[PDB]
Amino acid sequence: GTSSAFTQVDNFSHFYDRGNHLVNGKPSFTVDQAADQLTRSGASWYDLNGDGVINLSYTFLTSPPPGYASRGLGTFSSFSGLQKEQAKLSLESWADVAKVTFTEGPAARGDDGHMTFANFSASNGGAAFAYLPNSSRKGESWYLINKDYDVNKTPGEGNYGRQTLTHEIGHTLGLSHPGDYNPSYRDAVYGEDTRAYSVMSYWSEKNTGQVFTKTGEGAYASAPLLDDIAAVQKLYGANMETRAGDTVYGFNSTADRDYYSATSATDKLIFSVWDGGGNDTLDFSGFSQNQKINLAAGSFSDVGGMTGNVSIAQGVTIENAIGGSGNDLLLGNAASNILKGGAGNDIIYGGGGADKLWGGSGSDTFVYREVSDSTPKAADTLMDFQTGLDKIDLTGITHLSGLNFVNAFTGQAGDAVVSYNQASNAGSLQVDFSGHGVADFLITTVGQVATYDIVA
Ligand SMILES: [Ca+2]
Ligand SMILES: [Ca+2]
Ligand SMILES: [Ca+2]
Ligand SMILES: [Ca+2]
Ligand SMILES: [Ca+2]
Ligand SMILES: [Ca+2]
Ligand SMILES: [Ca+2]
Ligand SMILES: [Ca+2]
Repeated sequence: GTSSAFTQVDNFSHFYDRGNHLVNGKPSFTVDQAADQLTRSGASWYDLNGDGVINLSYTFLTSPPPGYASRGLGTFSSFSGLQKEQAKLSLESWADVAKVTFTEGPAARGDDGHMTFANFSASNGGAAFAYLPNSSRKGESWYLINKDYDVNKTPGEGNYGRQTLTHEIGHTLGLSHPGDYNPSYRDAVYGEDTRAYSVMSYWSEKNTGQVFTKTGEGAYASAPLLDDIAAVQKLYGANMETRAGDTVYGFNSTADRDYYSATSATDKLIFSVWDGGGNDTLDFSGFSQNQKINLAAGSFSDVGGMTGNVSIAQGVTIENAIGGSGNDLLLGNAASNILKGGAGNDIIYGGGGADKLWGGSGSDTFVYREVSDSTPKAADTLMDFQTGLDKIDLTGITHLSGLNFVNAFTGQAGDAVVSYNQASNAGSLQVDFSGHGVADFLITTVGQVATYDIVA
């Protein structure tokens, strides 16, 4: 057995596991499998000029292109200023993650490729459509506007008009729909075909249990989500220059993207973090609901009252996380993390590396899963430890076998020594789990630690 605080971190660390099991009766695909599914056509742009990027131009067509009239698309019209502004934000969010660049202008000798954007009015065409880069209509995307369907007239961050642009641009870059697919989620090839994993899915995140809204519509990611990032980087390479300095996501954002910025306790965030380097933070300090924040690359978090709404892209290391006033779980990664629980009763898991952990006010618990979480050459520091209030939980290591508190190691497994260094106001807990007679585990505290602060 273990304590509940360990069970909670363990279950949350595994709650969104992918691969090797069944999800809704379907095979579960890992990010990499889903990225190959999204790229199964093998279509791509080519770096025709060898400059190292796919450099594409695009036009907002102002009149019907040749061939338009025989296509049965009904009345042509051009993008409005709002559609143009939103289209460029969607383009920017693909260019952020992969070595593709987009410059407005007509087709030209130095271009790798050219794209077009326009509206059509015949409902028969669906909400939007686009073509892949190996087609004769490569670059084209098309958007439905008519008396029955106005979603595309008003794209805005978080809404379906905005995701439709990001989705159709995804096709132009070479992305398929997660499946071949009237059609419903029941036709999906793998369980993670929903709008929690890819903007290329049509199926509500409610299929896979995430909660973004009360209805399972209409809050939508504006920018490429975890599987989209991996799929597009597989085709074109990762854009490592993006956000390569220290970056904060969430409240107090320095990411400079509308979909990464929270300003209000009521904001609905749906995003996957792509970040190229530096010492970075997820700052979720502005919310009051209970949160679960996971800093593992590829993992999901339940943010701001929602679940499964924030993730970190494969290949990204995010160092720090700040919770809000709710009762939170904060899980670190293999790097040295700063984890800050804030108000409420929080459970912090540092994982690998020397972490600096802040419980904030309330009764906070610091959770340990492996001896390697906090070792004498790389020990956590519990920066605001409150003796008789906070808990150090070792139960995921001891499985409830307990510790024997001693003044020095005796060669028995489970011997532990807690000391307080008056000179530096530094507590320490050293534990010899193996029983070799020397500490194999060490946590330092700011303030004292007592035997009754330790759960084992
Ligand atoms: Ca090029
Ligand atoms: Ca960064
Ligand atoms: Ca980083
Ligand atoms: Ca908190
Ligand atoms: Ca860590
Ligand atoms: Ca706290
Ligand atoms: Ca505390
Ligand atoms: Ca650690």
